[PDB]
Amino acid sequence: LGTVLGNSSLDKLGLDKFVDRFEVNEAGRPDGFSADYEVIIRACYMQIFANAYIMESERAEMAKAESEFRDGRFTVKEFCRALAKSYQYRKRFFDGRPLYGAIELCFKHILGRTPDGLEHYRAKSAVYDTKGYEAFIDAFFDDGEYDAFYDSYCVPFYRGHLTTSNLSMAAFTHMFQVVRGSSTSDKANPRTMTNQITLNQAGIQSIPLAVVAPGADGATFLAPDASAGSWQTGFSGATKARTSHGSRQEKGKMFRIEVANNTQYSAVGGGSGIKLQSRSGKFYKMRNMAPAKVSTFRRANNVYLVPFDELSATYIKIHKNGGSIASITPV
Amino acid sequence: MKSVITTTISAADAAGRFPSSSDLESIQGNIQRASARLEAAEKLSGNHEAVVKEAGDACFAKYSYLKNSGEAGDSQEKINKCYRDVDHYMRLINYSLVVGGTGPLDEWGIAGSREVYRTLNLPGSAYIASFTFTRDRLCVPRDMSSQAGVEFVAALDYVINSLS
Amino acid sequence: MKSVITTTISAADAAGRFPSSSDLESIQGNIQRASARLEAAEKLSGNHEAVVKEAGDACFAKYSYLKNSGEAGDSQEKINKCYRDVDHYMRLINYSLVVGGTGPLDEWGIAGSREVYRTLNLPGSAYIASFTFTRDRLCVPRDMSSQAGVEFVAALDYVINSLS
Amino acid sequence: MKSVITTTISAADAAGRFPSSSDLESIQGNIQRASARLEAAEKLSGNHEAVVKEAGDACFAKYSYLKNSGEAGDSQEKINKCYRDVDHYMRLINYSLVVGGTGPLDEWGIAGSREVYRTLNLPGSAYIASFTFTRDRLCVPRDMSSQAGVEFVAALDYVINSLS
Amino acid sequence: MLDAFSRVVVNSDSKAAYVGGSDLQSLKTFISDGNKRLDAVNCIVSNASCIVSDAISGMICENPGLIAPGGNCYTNRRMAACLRDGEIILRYVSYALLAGDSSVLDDRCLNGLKETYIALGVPTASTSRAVSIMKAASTAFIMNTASGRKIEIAAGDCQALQSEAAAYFDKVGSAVD
Amino acid sequence: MLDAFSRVVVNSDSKAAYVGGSDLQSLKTFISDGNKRLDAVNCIVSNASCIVSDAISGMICENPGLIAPGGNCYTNRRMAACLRDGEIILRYVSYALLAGDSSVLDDRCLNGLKETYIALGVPTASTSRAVSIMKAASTAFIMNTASGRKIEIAAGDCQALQSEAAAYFDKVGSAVD
Amino acid sequence: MLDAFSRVVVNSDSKAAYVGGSDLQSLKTFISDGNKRLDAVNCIVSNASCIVSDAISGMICENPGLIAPGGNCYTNRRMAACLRDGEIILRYVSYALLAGDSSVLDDRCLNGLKETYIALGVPTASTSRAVSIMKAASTAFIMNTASGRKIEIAAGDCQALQSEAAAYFDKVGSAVD
Ligand SMILES: C=CC1=C(C)[C@@H](Cc2[nH]c(/C=C3N=C(/C=C4\NC(=O)[C@H](C)[C@H]4CC)C(C)=C\3CCC(=O)O)c(CCC(=O)O)c2C)NC1=O
Ligand SMILES: C=CC1=C(C)[C@@H](Cc2[nH]c(/C=C3N=C(/C=C4\NC(=O)[C@H](C)[C@H]4CC)C(C)=C\3CCC(=O)O)c(CCC(=O)O)c2C)NC1=O
Ligand SMILES: C=CC1=C(C)[C@@H](Cc2[nH]c(/C=C3N=C(/C=C4\NC(=O)[C@H](C)[C@H]4CC)C(C)=C\3CCC(=O)O)c(CCC(=O)O)c2C)NC1=O
Ligand SMILES: C=CC1=C(C)[C@@H](Cc2[nH]c(/C=C3N=C(/C=C4\NC(=O)[C@H](C)[C@H]4CC)C(C)=C\3CCC(=O)O)c(CCC(=O)O)c2C)NC1=O
Ligand SMILES: C=CC1=C(C)[C@@H](Cc2[nH]c(/C=C3N=C(/C=C4\NC(=O)[C@H](C)[C@H]4CC)C(C)=C\3CCC(=O)O)c(CCC(=O)O)c2C)NC1=O
Ligand SMILES: C=CC1=C(C)[C@@H](Cc2[nH]c(/C=C3N=C(/C=C4\NC(=O)[C@H](C)[C@H]4CC)C(C)=C\3CCC(=O)O)c(CCC(=O)O)c2C)NC1=O
Ligand SMILES: C=CC1=C(C)[C@@H](Cc2[nH]c(/C=C3N=C(/C=C4\NC(=O)[C@H](C)[C@H]4CC)C(C)=C\3CCC(=O)O)c(CCC(=O)O)c2C)NC1=O
Ligand SMILES: C=CC1=C(C)[C@@H](Cc2[nH]c(/C=C3N=C(/C=C4\NC(=O)[C@H](C)[C@H]4CC)C(C)=C\3CCC(=O)O)c(CCC(=O)O)c2C)NC1=O
Ligand SMILES: C=CC1=C(C)[C@@H](Cc2[nH]c(/C=C3N=C(/C=C4\NC(=O)[C@H](C)[C@H]4CC)C(C)=C\3CCC(=O)O)c(CCC(=O)O)c2C)NC1=O
Ligand SMILES: C=CC1=C(C)[C@@H](Cc2[nH]c(/C=C3N=C(/C=C4\NC(=O)[C@H](C)[C@H]4CC)C(C)=C\3CCC(=O)O)c(CCC(=O)O)c2C)NC1=O
Ligand SMILES: C=CC1=C(C)[C@@H](Cc2[nH]c(/C=C3N=C(/C=C4\NC(=O)[C@H](C)[C@H]4CC)C(C)=C\3CCC(=O)O)c(CCC(=O)O)c2C)NC1=O
Ligand SMILES: CCC1=C(C)[C@@H](CC2=N/C(=C\c3[nH]c(C[C@@H]4NC(=O)C(C)=C4CC)c(C)c3CCC(=O)O)C(CCC(=O)O)=C2C)NC1=O
Ligand SMILES: CCC1=C(C)[C@@H](CC2=N/C(=C\c3[nH]c(C[C@@H]4NC(=O)C(C)=C4CC)c(C)c3CCC(=O)O)C(CCC(=O)O)=C2C)NC1=O
Ligand SMILES: CCC1=C(C)[C@@H](CC2=N/C(=C\c3[nH]c(C[C@@H]4NC(=O)C(C)=C4CC)c(C)c3CCC(=O)O)C(CCC(=O)O)=C2C)NC1=O
Repeated sequence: LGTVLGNSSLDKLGLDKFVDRFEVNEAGRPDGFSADYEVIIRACYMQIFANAYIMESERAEMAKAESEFRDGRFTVKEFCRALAKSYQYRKRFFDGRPLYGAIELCFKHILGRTPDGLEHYRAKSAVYDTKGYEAFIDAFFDDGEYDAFYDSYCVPFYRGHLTTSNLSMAAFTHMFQVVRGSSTSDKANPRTMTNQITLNQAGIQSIPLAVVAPGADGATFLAPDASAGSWQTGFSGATKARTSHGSRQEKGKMFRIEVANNTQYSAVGGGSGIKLQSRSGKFYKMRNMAPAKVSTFRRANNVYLVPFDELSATYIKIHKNGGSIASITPV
Repeated sequence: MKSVITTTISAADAAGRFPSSSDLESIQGNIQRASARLEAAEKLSGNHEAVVKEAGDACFAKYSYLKNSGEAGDSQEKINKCYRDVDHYMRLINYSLVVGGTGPLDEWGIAGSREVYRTLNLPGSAYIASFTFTRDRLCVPRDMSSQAGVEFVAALDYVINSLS
Repeated sequence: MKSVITTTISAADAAGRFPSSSDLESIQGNIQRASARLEAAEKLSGNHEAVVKEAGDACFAKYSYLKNSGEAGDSQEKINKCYRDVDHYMRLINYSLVVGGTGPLDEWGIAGSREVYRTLNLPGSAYIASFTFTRDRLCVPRDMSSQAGVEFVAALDYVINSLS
Repeated sequence: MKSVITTTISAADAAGRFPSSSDLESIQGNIQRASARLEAAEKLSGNHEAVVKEAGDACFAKYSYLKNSGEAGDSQEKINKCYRDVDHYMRLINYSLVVGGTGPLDEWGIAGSREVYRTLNLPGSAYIASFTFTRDRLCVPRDMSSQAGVEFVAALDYVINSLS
Repeated sequence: MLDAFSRVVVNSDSKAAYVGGSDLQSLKTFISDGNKRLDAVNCIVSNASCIVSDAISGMICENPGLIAPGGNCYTNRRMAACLRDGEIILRYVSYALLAGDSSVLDDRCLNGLKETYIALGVPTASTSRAVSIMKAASTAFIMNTASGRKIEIAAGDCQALQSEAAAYFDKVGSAVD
Repeated sequence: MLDAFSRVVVNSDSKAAYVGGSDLQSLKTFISDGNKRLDAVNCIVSNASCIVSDAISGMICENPGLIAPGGNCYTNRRMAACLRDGEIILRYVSYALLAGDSSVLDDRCLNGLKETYIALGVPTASTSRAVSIMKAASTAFIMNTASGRKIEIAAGDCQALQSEAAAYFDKVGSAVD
Repeated sequence: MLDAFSRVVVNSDSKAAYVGGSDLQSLKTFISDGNKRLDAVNCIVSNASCIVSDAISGMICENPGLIAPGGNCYTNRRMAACLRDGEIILRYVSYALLAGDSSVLDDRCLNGLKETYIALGVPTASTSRAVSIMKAASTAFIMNTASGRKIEIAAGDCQALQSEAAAYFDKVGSAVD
């Protein structure tokens, strides 16, 4: 939505729902009522599985640990640990994922920030390789961080966007790549589904990522991958570069514009409805006045670096092709 | 136990701030709809027996197969378990009807109904037959009141949608 | 998907070790029980049609009330839904029977069965009637083998105990 | 302690499931490889003394610098520490050989060996010399059976690869 | 958490019968006294930080040892946590006035508190003194007899409810001692 | 967790001695009795929810005070947790039959359970009643003597194994009392 | 994760039929080739630290610029992570030999690895070199042709399985490049 209007810029970023907080305020064991606890329990699944879907069959898994939260056994710290050790949590996040996809998830589930630097990744991966999985999970829970922010009776929440756990501006932007507003769950969200590491290249090098709001304009945009030129030989046509050095910084500052849905059916050349190359049905663009069968835009989502005085023109042309603009950040 | 009072005290307590005028408006609404709800609770406390007798007799005016092989009809005792379970349901409809939220009915009856009904081979559909029978057998100005009947229907609907 | 291979590889993977000799003894047992399970898979792939026809015909040799009002008997279509559901079940008994763990049958069939069966008002007891019929209607040396018959019964038991 | 039994009980327990047919096949494999492993355990229990004596004597048939200045040769006592450590190792190869996973050998002997060996200046290479000596000095049809020999070699390989 | 409604329903539930007419009649008296309870809770919520101000300042000015060096009010941090604790006590008392039942306060505020102040070393007689000051100050605000603010209300008698609020404060003050 | 293998190794471990002859010979009897133990655990695993069903229904049908209003079975919720507890007891018993040793049961299910019940007020003799019914029920399934399901098995004698399973159930029943 | 059994089940599931006789015959050839696969996995798992040692020592000893100041093996920390990477590659390859299917490796180890090594500055051609050395060294251990360790195995032909393991290592080497 809109960053002004009602004053609450963050809510319209998609993070409006996640304000709700859940601290058990009742001392002593529950007997009978099981309302408040079933709410806190449900919030633990909403945090730890990040809105993943668990069924009656899947409620039989972790039924014991669930019956130990309700007793003077586990704080929610330790209950959250018990949900994090179990068969389910490993099926979803660990077994499908790479150690760094999995690391990044474990911070979204357990701490609710993203990893910022590579040092977090080195620490947790090394704990993993020394000892295995359960000490990996403990090493999230058994640190100063969780204890300080949550205090063992608070169900975990997203705090990576907040300024109070300091992080870095990279962890801010990365925060929004990891959470895309209330529907998107770890399995459901694009670029984080299953095995793919949600952000490797970005997460390792602390690359700030332009933030695209959920819904709004080009919500369905995933960045095109870049290689490294000569060294480790790689394709050099795929995306615009983040940097723009100069002698073209003339004509005003460079704007890195992301365009989000490019498609044959949508691409029209400014004039409504699909243009026909031949009299009878042939629709792809002619190469040398010979039929080609190659898509006019080849891979949805190309980027544009455009200097300021060429903005308006570029801004027109995208809308001529029916491409929709995700995010435009000055570079 | 989910009522207006427990909801607003619980929410404003979670917030941690004295109860503001908003919660005061909420309990204002509770004491507005109170007389209607208690009227329906009075009449349910009046004629609960015939309610449960027609509910069970209508439950076997439908599905007869229960008293066959046996699924559940192999004694007068198990059918007495039928009528006492409908006694418990109308007792919780009475309780929720007094409180004015589906809280007591949910925490006593509905929470964990499924494990029992799939485990001890109880078909829920016959419960549904009973409650839809009583829900069809109201009388608008003849029984209670516009407010009292609606209240009663709401509670009973919650039961069926918690079961089906 | 739970098999012997995926259990031990997943476990030793979660340790972070190379696969030691213990896992190798476990998959040694898998290649020991293999021929018996695959024999049962072969015979079920042999006569699956008559299996599902006798299963559904025995399901309506029991409860006839289904085809009445209607619960689910209101067409040849809904009874086609019946026989295709049992086709899926014997097809998953075949899949799990190949793999040799109740992995595929659980993740394809059993996971989230109960919300569908309570949501589409499907009584599970009739399924139970079908499967307990088939499970009663094996033959020790007449049908497959000592070990195969056992394997088949185990899979089918799992179905019933997942459902009742 | 990693064996087939404790792995599948621990895993099935982590699932929260009763133990399915997959675990049953795994323990079926355990009782298949059992006789070979126990054969090797019997013969190790037989001549363990001459095993440790040739292992240590071969450990100083290699590196003699140990008994010099001193690193670890400065008493009959420290060389007794040497041979008792090899006593412990063959005792754990015996234990793991019985259980049939490298569990006991890892949790008793291997886990945290490195900090002790770097802390007490004990070079691991000498252990490697001992075990590679014994591992070189078995006999294919002469001792146990093709299958037992293999099992023994496996366990002892684990020791060397856990130590280097 | 349990209001008046919940308590009638729970007592009738262990009694295992329908709610019935008699309990319902007493709860009808609750409903007809409804708006008096409402305006009462508005009186305690308004000017409540002023109650905590006066209460704790009275607790120090009665007992001057707290502010003496090495006392439990002696630190600026300690004074902060002192003020907050008085505020939270007052908060749950206000909730017990809305609910008409002390279940929120007994389950949530009263439980574990004696054991906590003891662990902290908080002097218990001083806390019961502060609870007493909040008691009488709060009843004087709830009865429109405050020396600073005598605000306009609809005319009536509310002695029942004053006895009720005094019962909540006496429950906390007996709970800490 | 410790199986039979681990128990032989732990006992022999204290004296720092090898497996030897006698212990391995008893464990050879374990391996030769292997398939009987396998099929036995298949008998207890199959129809196990039916065991929990019959057991708890028998516990209520013997002692009708549990379903009486104010009882520990009296609530739909309570009946759910009741059935689950029966299920978890049978679960770890099943693991104790696979392992051939009561380590998993003692370390994981048995510990803390008598005290958990005391706080709860769960009647302990009623739980030992339900454990006893799962014991007899489980031995009748394990001996192919179930009056409803008499399935085909390889013919043999397994009295040792019945005594074993009865030892585990008697361990749970003595553990709650 | 998916073994060869799971691949037959998934392919027959999208085919929507029973598994049938034909797929099962090829899987019978898998089971009869079972013990060769078992001893093969034992050959690659035994002396695997030595494989990683020889491989990375060969990678440095062929290309001396890695250990040169400014290289990616130049730091002691960097050499640690280098050795571990070789270890993990060989670990998941060993899993792919037990399962008989590359599901574990493709889903878990293979994915995003080119963009990770590129993202760190690791030279990819050098990694494919080290993967190739682990390939040939692993096939020479799996064929009992190791110049240092020629252990006893009963004699047969296993070329199928060597081609299989070569397929996994070529998958990794093509995956990093
Ligand atoms: C307008 C200003 C302006 C610059 C300053 C350069 C900066 C620059 N250098 C490279 C690219 C490069 N720059 C170098 C240079 C280096 N070789 C080394 O050994 C040293 C570390 C370093 C010289 C001191 C190399 C080697 C590449 C190619 C890198 C590769 O492909 O691996 C690229 C990517 C495009 C390309 O491959 O050319 C760019 C933008 N380009 C510009 O347009
Ligand atoms: C507080 C609320 C509350 C309820 C709603 C009931 C629900 C309930 N019913 C039963 C139990 C039962 N309920 C029925 C009832 C049925 N007979 C049939 O033919 C029909 C399908 C159905 C009536 C419509 C029967 C027959 C049993 C006994 C089942 C058996 O033992 O086989 C049980 C198990 C304990 C027992 O045996 O009594 C419970 C918890 N109990 C409660 O405490
Ligand atoms: C506490 C809750 C409560 C209920 C839900 C009712 C339910 C109920 N209604 C009737 C009984 C009845 N209910 C009605 C009502 C009417 N029938 C019509 O056709 C009209 C449409 C409708 C009025 C709008 C009638 C006419 C009877 C008597 C005959 C009959 O069964 O229809 C009976 C049998 C006893 C009697 O005759 O009074 C019962 C138990 N009673 C209660 O005490
Ligand atoms: C792959 C798994 C597999 C099964 C589980 C069976 C199941 C099965 N059995 C029969 C059919 C049959 N099954 C039996 C077996 C016997 N009936 C008795 O009364 C004896 C007690 C028992 C032998 C011990 C008999 C006699 C028939 C034919 C008649 C009948 O239906 O009973 C049929 C119908 C086709 C036919 O006539 O052969 C099927 C599908 N078939 C399979 O292919
Ligand atoms: C992969 C596994 C798999 C299954 C096991 C089935 C299970 C299943 N069955 C139905 C749906 C159905 N299943 C039945 C079957 C029944 N008819 C009766 O008389 C008996 C009680 C029962 C057969 C024994 C019927 C009748 C429906 C339709 C129900 C309705 O629309 O009222 C549906 C909802 C979608 C639909 O309408 O098809 C599903 C998911 N589907 C799957 O994808
Ligand atoms: C359960 C298994 C188990 C083992 C395997 C040993 C391993 C072990 N060895 C030592 C300790 C020792 N081990 C040796 C042995 C050596 N002397 C040498 O010349 C050789 C390099 C080497 C024999 C091959 C020596 C000399 C010490 C004493 C070292 C010292 O005090 O300097 C210690 C420290 C405690 C002690 O002083 O005894 C331990 C834990 N202990 C155990 O509990
Ligand atoms: C939900 C209900 C609820 C409460 C009732 C409070 C109770 C409470 N008070 C304190 C903590 C405290 N409470 C006081 C209060 C006192 N200062 C004095 O001079 C008097 C004796 C007394 C006020 C009458 C002080 C001073 C501390 C801090 C004590 C210290 O750190 O030394 C603490 C420890 C945590 C903290 O430091 O805040 C707790 C749990 N907290 C809650 O969550
Ligand atoms: C949403 C906010 C909100 C409030 C703040 C109250 C305000 C409120 N109070 C009363 C009404 C009243 N309020 C009081 C209160 C008292 N009279 C005394 O002399 C004492 C000083 C004091 C003790 C608390 C009395 C006595 C009445 C009239 C009696 C009654 O209505 O019960 C009424 C009835 C309508 C009217 O009088 O016009 C209302 C709406 N209700 C609300 O909905
Ligand atoms: C690992 C092993 C293990 C167990 C053995 C159980 C034991 C256990 N049961 C309960 C809890 C419970 N257990 C029962 C069971 C009973 N109902 C009755 O009528 C009978 C007396 C009895 C069945 C025979 C009930 C009713 C509760 C809930 C009690 C309550 O909330 O009032 C609790 C508290 C947590 C909860 O509410 O679930 C625990 C720890 N839990 C475990 O984790
Ligand atoms: C992987 C799964 C798996 C199983 C489920 C078992 C199944 C199994 N049981 C036996 C074999 C047997 N099973 C039993 C069992 C008993 N007989 C009785 O009369 C009692 C009712 C019951 C008590 C448990 C007996 C007595 C034998 C024969 C004796 C023996 O082999 O020790 C055999 C030997 C081979 C054969 O008989 O053809 C096998 C494979 N083994 C496995 O590998
Ligand atoms: C638990 C651990 C475990 C193992 C490590 C294996 C060990 C093993 N290998 C074979 C058996 C064999 N192993 C090999 C292997 C090969 N022969 C060659 O010449 C090649 C060098 C090599 C390629 C891998 C061959 C060819 C056979 C015999 C053929 C066969 O049985 O398929 C056998 C059959 C029985 C016997 O020979 O006595 C066993 C048990 N199985 C296990 O259960
Ligand atoms: C010299 C050290 C000292 C103090 C500090 C005060 C503190 C104090 N306030 C009281 C009680 C008290 N205090 C207030 C609150 C207060 N009054 C208002 O009108 C407004 C706006 C307030 C906040 C600014 C009220 C409303 C009362 C009730 C009495 C009254 O009607 O004023 C009482 C009586 C307690 C009781 O009844 O048991 C005391 C002791 N007294 C002292 O001796
Ligand atoms: C009237 C209130 C009442 C009950 C309810 C039952 C409950 C009950 N079942 C028993 C025991 C018991 N129960 C079963 C299970 C059961 N039988 C089967 O064949 C099948 C298919 C079953 C599940 C449907 C078995 C298998 C046994 C063992 C005895 C036997 O061989 O049948 C025992 C004996 C306990 C003991 O030995 O100490 C009792 C008390 N008894 C009662 O008095
Ligand atoms: C100077 C930098 C340098 C190295 C480091 C080596 C590394 C190396 N080892 C090889 C290959 C290789 N390596 C071993 C393993 C190794 N041999 C054994 O007998 C034992 C016990 C081993 C671990 C200690 C084997 C078994 C082979 C296969 C060749 C053979 O039969 O020895 C190959 C051949 C690769 C190929 O065939 O494509 C190379 C390049 N080479 C170098 O130039």
